[PDB]
Amino acid sequence: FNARRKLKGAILTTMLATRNFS
Amino acid sequence: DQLTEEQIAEFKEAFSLFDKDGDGTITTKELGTVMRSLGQNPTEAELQDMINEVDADGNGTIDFPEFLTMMARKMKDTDSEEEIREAFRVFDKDGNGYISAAELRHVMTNLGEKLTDEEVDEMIREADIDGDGQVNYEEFVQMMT
Ligand SMILES: [Ca+2]
Ligand SMILES: [Ca+2]
Ligand SMILES: [Ca+2]
Ligand SMILES: [Ca+2]
Ligand SMILES: [Zn+2]
Ligand SMILES: [Zn+2]
Ligand SMILES: [Zn+2]
Ligand SMILES: [Zn+2]
Ligand SMILES: [Zn+2]
Repeated sequence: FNARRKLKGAILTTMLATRNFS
Repeated sequence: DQLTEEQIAEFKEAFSLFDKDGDGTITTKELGTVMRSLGQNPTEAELQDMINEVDADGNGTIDFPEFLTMMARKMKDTDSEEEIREAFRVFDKDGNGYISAAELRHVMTNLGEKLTDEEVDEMIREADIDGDGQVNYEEFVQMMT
């Protein structure tokens, strides 16, 4: 289990969602 | 500087969080799901513009190459320190300035990821530099920089 990839991927997804997919 | 290999992997995990049916593409429906679950409330109209702006071929959906091109630009974002703070606030549900494991479990569950309590505690440990058992702003910024 890559805990760092899972977390950073999720936070990147959250960054995208808060800036209207940009 | 360049797009390193691990960064690509991180981007791949981001992509898969959107690409809910795992069919290689992000639709407006999939994008809508995710944003709704992260507390954003866009309209069908807005969603369609969001796809279009990074659909640089024009077939109505987004594949990983298109996603990657955006993610590449976002790597040199001037508004980056602020974009990270905003994401932090999505995770930090009580506004107390630390992300607990419960808070992280909530977001992860909302994104449609099914995790064990150990898998969650492992992600917290990844970022928890000061050993308090939860991720604060500075640690969050550190990890994402
Ligand atoms: Ca899909
Ligand atoms: Ca396309
Ligand atoms: Ca909190
Ligand atoms: Ca900590
Ligand atoms: Zn836009
Ligand atoms: Zn930006
Ligand atoms: Zn500010
Ligand atoms: Zn636990
Ligand atoms: Zn383990």
